[PDB]
Amino acid sequence: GRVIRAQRKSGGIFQAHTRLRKGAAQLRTLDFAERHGYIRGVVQKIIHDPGRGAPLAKVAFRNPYHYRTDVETFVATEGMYTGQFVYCGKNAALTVGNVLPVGEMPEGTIISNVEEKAGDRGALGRSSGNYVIIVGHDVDTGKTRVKLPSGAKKVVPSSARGVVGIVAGGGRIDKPLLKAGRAFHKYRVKRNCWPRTRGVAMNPVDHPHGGGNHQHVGHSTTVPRQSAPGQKVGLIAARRTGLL
Amino acid sequence: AKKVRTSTTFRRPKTLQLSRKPKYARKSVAHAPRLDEYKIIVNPINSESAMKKIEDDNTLVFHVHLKANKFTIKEAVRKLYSVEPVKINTLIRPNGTKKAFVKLSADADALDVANRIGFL
Amino acid sequence: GAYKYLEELAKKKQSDVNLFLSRVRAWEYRQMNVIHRASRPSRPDKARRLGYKAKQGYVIYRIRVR
Amino acid sequence: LRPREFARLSHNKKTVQRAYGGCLSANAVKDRIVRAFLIEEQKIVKQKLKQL
Amino acid sequence: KNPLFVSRPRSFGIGQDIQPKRDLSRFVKWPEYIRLQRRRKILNLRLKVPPAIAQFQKTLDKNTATQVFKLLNKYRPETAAEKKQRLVAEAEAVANGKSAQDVSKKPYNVKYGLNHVVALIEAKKAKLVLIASDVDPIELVVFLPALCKKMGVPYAIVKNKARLGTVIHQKTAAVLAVTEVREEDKNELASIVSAVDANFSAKYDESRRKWGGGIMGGKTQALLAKRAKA
RNA sequence: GGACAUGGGUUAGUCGAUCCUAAGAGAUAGGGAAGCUCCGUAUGAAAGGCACGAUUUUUCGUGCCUAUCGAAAGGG
RNA sequence: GUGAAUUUACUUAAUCAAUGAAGCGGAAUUUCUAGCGUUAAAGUUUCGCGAACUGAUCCGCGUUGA
Repeated sequence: GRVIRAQRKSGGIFQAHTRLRKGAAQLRTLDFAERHGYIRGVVQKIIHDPGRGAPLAKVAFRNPYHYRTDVETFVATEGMYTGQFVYCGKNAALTVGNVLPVGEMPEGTIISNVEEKAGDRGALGRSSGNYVIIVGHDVDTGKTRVKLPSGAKKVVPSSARGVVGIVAGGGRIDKPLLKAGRAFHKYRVKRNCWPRTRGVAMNPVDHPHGGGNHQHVGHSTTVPRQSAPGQKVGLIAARRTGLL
Repeated sequence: AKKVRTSTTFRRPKTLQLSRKPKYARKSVAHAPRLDEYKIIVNPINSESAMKKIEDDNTLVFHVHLKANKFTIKEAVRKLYSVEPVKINTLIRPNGTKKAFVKLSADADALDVANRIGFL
Repeated sequence: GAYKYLEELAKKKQSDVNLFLSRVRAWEYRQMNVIHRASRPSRPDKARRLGYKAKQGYVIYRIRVR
Repeated sequence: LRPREFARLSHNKKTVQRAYGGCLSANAVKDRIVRAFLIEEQKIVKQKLKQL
Repeated sequence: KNPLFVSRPRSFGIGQDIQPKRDLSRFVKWPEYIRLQRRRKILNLRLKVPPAIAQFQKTLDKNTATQVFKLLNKYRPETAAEKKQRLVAEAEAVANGKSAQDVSKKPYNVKYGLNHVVALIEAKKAKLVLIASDVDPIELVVFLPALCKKMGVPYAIVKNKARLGTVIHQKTAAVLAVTEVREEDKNELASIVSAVDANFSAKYDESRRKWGGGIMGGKTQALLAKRAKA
């Protein structure tokens, strides 16, 4: 009889904490220089992004049209160091950290911060230690088959760009937290998503799983995809269930 | 002759902005100066602390208008009593009226000036 | 007068002429604002028979309603 | 000094009599000078090699 | 030939010296009204224009245009100042008690006004009809070529509404009509009738029954041309 | 007697407010809504400047590039 | 909606992605280094940081990409 916690996550106190963020990690806007040649930038500083498991890299490029310096915020790949030169463009070399179109890189290249579509400045393989694999190319259709960190196969335009290398900060999930306090601090810079009360520990007015003399569901916890927002709890549209 | 654009932006052109030339003045008669010296200075203060400031600090204490500032009080005192102040301090009393301490110069005697005003 | 021809032509708004004019006008009216001042009536005889005179003091606005 | 407090100093007290004085350290300026000259020498050599 | 000058050339390749100031007129973020003008022009080119609307795309030739306008400038209507003067002169004539009805002569001038011209065509009094090519609500003139054809009135679609306006001392004229001329201009008129009918009315006709528009471009027709030749 | 009555009493270039921005509020452009009003904050806006010239057909040419409010514990 | 022989294609209507709506379509024809790159100049033709023309091709012009 009450709006449930899942429904209330539409904003307000559930917004992202964004004071200390060091900028939105994006590739260079796809320009003429990066479409037809390459542009060289300098890695100024590797910085910690609060709420992000991977470091960011401040890279300074030259504006090809004006006497000014454009500083771009990248997702740092492993091996990036301050003072390194990073080349972005079609004619860039195949070196770690360089941003090249996926169509110009051979099959099996390890890439990260890959663009879903040409010009959206990076969508895939952005988290720490994650990467995308170039499965193959289809030159006739101008497409590139890639392997995503979830194992899915995806087709992207051959002009979509990707940073060569693996996102830095890998192995970040291996270490156990050991602490509610450390989970508190990790999520304190991300959003209000912690701690989490179980639905079975609630009352019927608060949740489908609430109520009863014993903490149980009473119905199957695998729910359809057509169900209502107040009904989408538990395992939504589960094809398989249970531990294999 | 096709005009060359070197900005990729179109910015609104600057057009002549004529100044106002009304066919009639909206007010027939201009108002008189709403705050003149007779409205700026309301009354002097003759309380015992006011007398003490007069006889030692060479300072005259006046009940003044709320809208009067330090500059207008100095001009009002200069024009109403022909003595130029060297310093002015103001405070809003708890009864809502403004009170001004007017320190006169060594050239002027606050006792004498208080005598000419008549409240001494 | 031509207003008689305008009236009987407006009756035929499933003709190729009116269908083409409907397409181009609907496109350009969407590109303008929801309420925008019309310089002149697009149906001068329809406005004329509804009470519009072509002299100072008469105004035409175009508005699209969902 | 505090930022506004710098405005009361004369020019020489806020600067060092050297290129980029008051902006870069001595070693930073020296690295700028050497790196500029060496890379200009490099591009001259590459221009000589590629012009033929 | 002072040796101090030296060349100092600039290279504007990718990653080289800053690009020079170029014409960027084809990339400007134009105002909304300018985009409306140009995309409306593009839309009329792309779409399939019906025959009754596309017939206004076939206009009078330049040599025929200048000669017909030469005829029209001889029969411009009298200006407001001339009308006032004539009324003043005739009023003095009445005050002096002379023949006011015979002191003046029948006016010879071009006829204008959409309702007036349409009525003249229906009454068979019009000898020549000139239609503005770009009457913004096209329904105002779209029926005129068909009306003139039924009534046997020679008609032409001339360039631009403003030229017809300046003939009749206005900003705009949707259509002009010549109904009577002077004997010295009978031959020039008849030549204009013959040229207009031959090139525009006796010709086309099969064209005014055909569909206009449908022109693709500018790079898609190059795309199709490349695909066809390959 | 912090009660009752009568008077008196708070003086700033330097202490704060004012200035700045924070989370956040909130116009404008626009779009919704029968409407009260809602959303929106550089967005699908023509969103403003600065400099040179024997004065140029004594009818101006040639160049170059974001409100506001919100801290008497923050900044100053 | 427009075509070409259910089969293919096109884009101007609508949808999505990017930006400071910079180099789109045709034709003619910058990688050993954490440095600096602006406030054109040589060339040509008139008459000193006065000009012009190119330097810095032309054309189309649909801001690009899906």
